[PDB]
Amino acid sequence: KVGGNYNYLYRLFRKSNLKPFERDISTEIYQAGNKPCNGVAGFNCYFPLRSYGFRPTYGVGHQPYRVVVLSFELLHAPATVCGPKKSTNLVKNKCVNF
Amino acid sequence: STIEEQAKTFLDKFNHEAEDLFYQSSLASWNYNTNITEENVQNMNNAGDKWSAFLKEQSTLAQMYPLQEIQNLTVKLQLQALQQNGSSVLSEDKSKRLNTILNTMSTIYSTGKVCNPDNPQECLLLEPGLNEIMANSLDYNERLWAWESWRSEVGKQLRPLYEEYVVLKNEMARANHYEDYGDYWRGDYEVNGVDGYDYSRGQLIEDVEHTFEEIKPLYEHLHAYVRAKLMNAYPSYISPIGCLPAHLLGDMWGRFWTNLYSLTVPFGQKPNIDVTDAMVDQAWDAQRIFKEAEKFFVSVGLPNMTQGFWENSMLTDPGNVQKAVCHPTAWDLGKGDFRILMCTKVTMDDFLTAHHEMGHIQYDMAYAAQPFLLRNGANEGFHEAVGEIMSLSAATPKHLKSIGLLSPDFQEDNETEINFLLKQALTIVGTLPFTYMLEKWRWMVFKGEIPKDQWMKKWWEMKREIVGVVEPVPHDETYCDPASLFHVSNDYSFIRYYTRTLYQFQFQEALCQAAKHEGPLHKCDISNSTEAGQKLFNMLRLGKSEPWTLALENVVGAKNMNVRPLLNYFEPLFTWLKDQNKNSFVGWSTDWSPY
Amino acid sequence: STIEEQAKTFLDKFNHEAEDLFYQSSLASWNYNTNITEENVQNMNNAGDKWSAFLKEQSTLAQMYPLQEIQNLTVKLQLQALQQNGSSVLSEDKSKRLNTILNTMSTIYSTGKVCNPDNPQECLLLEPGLNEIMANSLDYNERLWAWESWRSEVGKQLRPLYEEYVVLKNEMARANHYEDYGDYWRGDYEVNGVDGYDYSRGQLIEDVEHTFEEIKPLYEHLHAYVRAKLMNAYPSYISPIGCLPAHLLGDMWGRFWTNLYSLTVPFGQKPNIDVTDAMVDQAWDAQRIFKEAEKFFVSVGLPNMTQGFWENSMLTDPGNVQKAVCHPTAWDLGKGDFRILMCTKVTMDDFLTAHHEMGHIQYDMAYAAQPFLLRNGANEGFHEAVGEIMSLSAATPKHLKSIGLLSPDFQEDNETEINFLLKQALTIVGTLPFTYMLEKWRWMVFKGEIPKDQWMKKWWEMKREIVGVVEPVPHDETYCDPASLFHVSNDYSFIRYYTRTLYQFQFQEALCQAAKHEGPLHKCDISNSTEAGQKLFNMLRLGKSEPWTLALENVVGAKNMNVRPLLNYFEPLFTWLKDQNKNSFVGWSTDWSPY
Ligand SMILES: *[C@@H]1O[C@H](CO)[C@@H](O)[C@H](O)[C@H]1NC(C)=O
Ligand SMILES: *[C@@H]1O[C@H](CO)[C@@H](O)[C@H](O)[C@H]1NC(C)=O
Ligand SMILES: *[C@@H]1O[C@H](CO)[C@@H](O)[C@H](O)[C@H]1NC(C)=O
Ligand SMILES: *[C@@H]1O[C@H](CO)[C@@H](O)[C@H](O)[C@H]1NC(C)=O
Ligand SMILES: *[C@@H]1O[C@H](CO)[C@@H](O)[C@H](O)[C@H]1NC(C)=O
Ligand SMILES: *[C@@H]1O[C@H](CO)[C@@H](O)[C@H](O)[C@H]1NC(C)=O
Ligand SMILES: [Cl-]
Ligand SMILES: [Cl-]
Ligand SMILES: [Zn+2]
Ligand SMILES: [Zn+2]
Repeated sequence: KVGGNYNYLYRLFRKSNLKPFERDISTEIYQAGNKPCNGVAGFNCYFPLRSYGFRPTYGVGHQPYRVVVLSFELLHAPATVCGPKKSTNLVKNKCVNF
Repeated sequence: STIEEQAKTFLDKFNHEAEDLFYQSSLASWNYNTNITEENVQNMNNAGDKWSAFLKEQSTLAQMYPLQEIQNLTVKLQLQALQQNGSSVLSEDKSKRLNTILNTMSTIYSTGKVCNPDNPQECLLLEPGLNEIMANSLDYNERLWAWESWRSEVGKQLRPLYEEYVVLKNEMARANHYEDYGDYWRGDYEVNGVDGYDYSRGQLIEDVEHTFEEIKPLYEHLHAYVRAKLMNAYPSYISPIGCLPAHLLGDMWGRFWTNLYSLTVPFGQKPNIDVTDAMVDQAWDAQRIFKEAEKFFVSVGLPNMTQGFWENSMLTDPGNVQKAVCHPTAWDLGKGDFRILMCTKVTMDDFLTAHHEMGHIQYDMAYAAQPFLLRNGANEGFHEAVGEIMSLSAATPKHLKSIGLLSPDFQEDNETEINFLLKQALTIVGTLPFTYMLEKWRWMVFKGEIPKDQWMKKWWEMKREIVGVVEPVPHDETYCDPASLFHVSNDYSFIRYYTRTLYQFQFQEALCQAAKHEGPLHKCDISNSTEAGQKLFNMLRLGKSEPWTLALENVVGAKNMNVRPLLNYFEPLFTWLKDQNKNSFVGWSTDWSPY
Repeated sequence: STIEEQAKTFLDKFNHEAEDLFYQSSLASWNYNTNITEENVQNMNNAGDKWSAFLKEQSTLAQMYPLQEIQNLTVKLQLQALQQNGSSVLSEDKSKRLNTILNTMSTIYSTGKVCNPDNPQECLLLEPGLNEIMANSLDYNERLWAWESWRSEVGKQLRPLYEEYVVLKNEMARANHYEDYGDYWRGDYEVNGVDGYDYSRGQLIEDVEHTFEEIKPLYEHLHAYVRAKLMNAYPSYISPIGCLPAHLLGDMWGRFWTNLYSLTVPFGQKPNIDVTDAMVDQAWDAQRIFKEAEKFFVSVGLPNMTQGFWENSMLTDPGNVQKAVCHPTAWDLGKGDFRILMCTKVTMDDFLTAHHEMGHIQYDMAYAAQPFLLRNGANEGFHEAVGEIMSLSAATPKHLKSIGLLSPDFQEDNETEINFLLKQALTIVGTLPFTYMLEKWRWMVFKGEIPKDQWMKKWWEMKREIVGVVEPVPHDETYCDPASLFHVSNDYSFIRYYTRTLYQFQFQEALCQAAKHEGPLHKCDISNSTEAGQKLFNMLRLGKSEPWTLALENVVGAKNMNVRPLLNYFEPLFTWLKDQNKNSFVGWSTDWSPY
């Protein structure tokens, strides 16, 4: 938006790296110094989440890009999901391959 | 966690918060310059103090780092540009007093109006009328009165304010572990923390003096040539072996000698190379100029502009319905947003200026992958140097005839080359002695080598020896000549115009070798040179993350500033001046005076 | 093979031979302390010279290594502790002369007996009788005579020996590439060979002086409070704005002010928190105390004791049939053998002391995987610091009521907290000025800043300014006050009692943050804190294999010594003292004297 779309947030500081396919929604104050700050915002007490503020006048590298990931895995299942197979007509009075 | 981990964490948050707020201030400033309305002024004011207060509160929190345990050169250079306290070291009374002096100097310089005894209601301000007389009027007594009356009304009023301006700036810099306020300006070129590429602040003074020793032989023959031609235009006032007056340089301050081309023209029978009439015949406009200019940059090996450039930037004035600044300025809002504000007309001057503004954008897009604290050039002269080598490469006769401006049935001659080199010398090398003496004089004022009762005496003494300009009338000590300049009264560094001039020829000489040039330096064209653009892009991409000494070696290959490429550019002009400056005594006598 | 391979081979044989011989000496010393018999004395003598001669012959062979080619920090630190020649650098005559002075000083100090003019056969030695008068007797003239007569008989006899003790120790340290003998004691905290964590010997003097600047405001209000309360107990002898006498501090030397609690008690109506009567009602013994203490250490995250601990160590005196030392001492025989010799009685003092001895064993078992030359703490103060934080964490009212000592129908009040903090201040922070002036005085004696004819003058001058204690009677230059102390005459470092005091609060403040404490520092308990024990165990495991600066960062997080946690502990007491020390002038005048 023209006024800035600050609805999308991202985590910038964390204690350690995330595992594959891990989701963490914790908003605890990141301890960057020596004391845990007792859960307040201050020097060496930074908030993990940061906003984007997308604007239409930004560059190509800064425009928002909706990214979707399609995770696929096979666990020796009956494979219930399957795409479309085929669709043909019905031949009559003639030997064909069905 | 060590102190280095806390510094990197502080910078990661600061870079995210700065780019968001700096874009809002740049966008608010863009709306003000593109449309002068009360709504846009308020948007610039509130966003101005918001960014000013943000930079102050973040700098205060950055002072909690000793900076001596950190060994990372990238983290150290960013904190040095952020932990700088500035004028906040002094007390509350000295802070408001210094800001008050800086405010009244700009108002007096802008709203300064000198009255004339010819008519009580015929007073004119600085920019309109006054500069027209100093440039086009040929009367001796007319431009002499206008030159002295301006400094008589502005210098006498700024002299009591300038005496307090020096003592306040000296005590502010000394509190920041410096020697004087003049050393604070020279601190930009300071390089420390990396062996093999260091550069002390005191070495800059020795560098300018050593390089100026070779500019004098080129300037002495240039000053003697202009003096010989002005004898016919201003007779019975110029001495054959004496200096030149200050009101005959073509400007109020004598910075540029562009106005002297109409009087000191070598060959006035043939006009200069102008493509103004060639553009109106082909139905060109502002859009065609930037398209032809973009084709030049992509031929050297630079990427194309972003999509928002041709859509958001206003390259044509819509008329008298949306007021905008007619001055060409490169706008880098950030986050991939690059705009250019310029009222581009159908004129050859706007064609060369278009490449100047477009060259600065190519520089800004190079270091776009750098942090905000390093999102700048190597120094205050590296930015303007890249923007001017593009205009000189585009002003060549071979480039003009290749794009369709010059007719193919036109071959350059020796007379056109001499007029081209001499015209450029009036604005490129002609301002070097003026810039040299102005900086060296102020450097001694802030340091204390010149007493308060000898400001005007040492100013004219250096003008006679370095530039070779004699004062027309005796001036009392109450006057103040340096305060008459815009860059001096508004607290602006003027040494950036000297280093950029020398760096301009260093880059031109470094690109002609890669382009396989076979002629003079002024005929070189960096067009269609992929190896020249790739070598230049490696330096522009670094920006401020690397010292200027290391960046200069990537293109030029020299670790120290060099003035030799400057002499090679005007080498054909030097041989032509020495052949003509043989009928009179070369040089000037400082003992002579017109009074 | 390089010199590094020969050093590692020498250490592998030395560590194997040392642990075998050191265990025999520790086992022979254990049998001597647990049973005083002529058979055990001989077993300690022959094993004593066996280990002494072994350490000497191995140190001589270690001198063949230049130590400059080796780059391994582990091998270098072990050789520095082994290649130290010591007193063997001097000649044969100076070696026996220095040992003779050290022997006669211990005999005179131990067998010192002062006669009294009241009766020719009523003389008493130092420990019995004399210390009882200086602690319990309230008569002014009685304790004044006992204070002066002791230094008159011991100081006058040790003064000729102390003058030769300094010159011999100075020439011995200077031969070892040091400045003076005072620098040799400060060499323990020296860290070299690793960038980012170095610590020079000269920085220790600046560290103690800088940290002492913040202890004075806390001590000035403490000294003024004790002075105001002693006016009613000793009238017509204490000045309202003057200093305090040396015979009214509760001890012969005034090191601890524990004997002043009975006179300077804030609220004497309510008794202090004592669990002596609570243990005899539940039929407790020495075995139950160590079992309850072991449950405390394992709750924080420390492993359980070995099987040989509860079987070989004697925690109860069998009576007057096998004489043993009643002093609690932690015995680390080596090779997984850890014993504690202490006559633990049914008393609250023995309960806190049990955690002190048990805390040292947990330290020794931590660095058990380290070589013999590194099988020690970080310095001379790191060992006692860990042993005292366990006693303070156990003396909290919350820990006493959780194990069953205090009844659940008892809530602490403000009056009990003030009496607890003030009683601890008489022994923890009350000895800091005495330790500060005693070390700084001797550091100037060995260096040479104090002449021989100004030892007693500079001693009392520093006592008046730093501690604020005025001399009762004028003392001639022939006296020797510092020699009256046990640690000074027996050549024992006394600075270890100052660094340990500051390190005690640094560890307590570092563990309260991990334990998620929500109150004052004196109410913290490290019990049931797994994260606090794991962080502390990472530092105790390193021991001496890592510098004390790096080890301090693992728990506290600071690279330099800090006194701020010391002030936060007595912060409620500081505000209480300032509220009460307002009826008189705070401070002391050094110009005043009772004579
Ligand atoms: C220095 O900082 C930069 C930017 O965070 C980082 O990429 C680089 O790895 C750092 N180098 C060192 C030696 O810490
Ligand atoms: C402009 O940008 C496009 C983007 O891919 C590029 O293909 C083109 O070469 C650039 N230059 C011109 C003159 O179109
Ligand atoms: C550069 O290449 C363009 C491409 O057509 C050409 O028109 C122009 O003449 C060339 N200029 C030079 C100096 O070779
Ligand atoms: C240093 O010595 C220690 C102890 O012998 C050994 O464990 C370590 O591997 C050595 N390191 C090097 C680099 O030689
Ligand atoms: C830990 O907490 C439990 C339950 O509150 C308590 O019984 C136990 O005594 C605590 N640990 C210590 C060492 O006091
Ligand atoms: C004593 O040590 C043994 C060793 O395995 C352990 O199992 C037990 O829990 C410990 N007990 C206490 C009270 O620490
Ligand atoms: Cl001037
Ligand atoms: Cl004493
Ligand atoms: Zn420019
Ligand atoms: Zn102990």
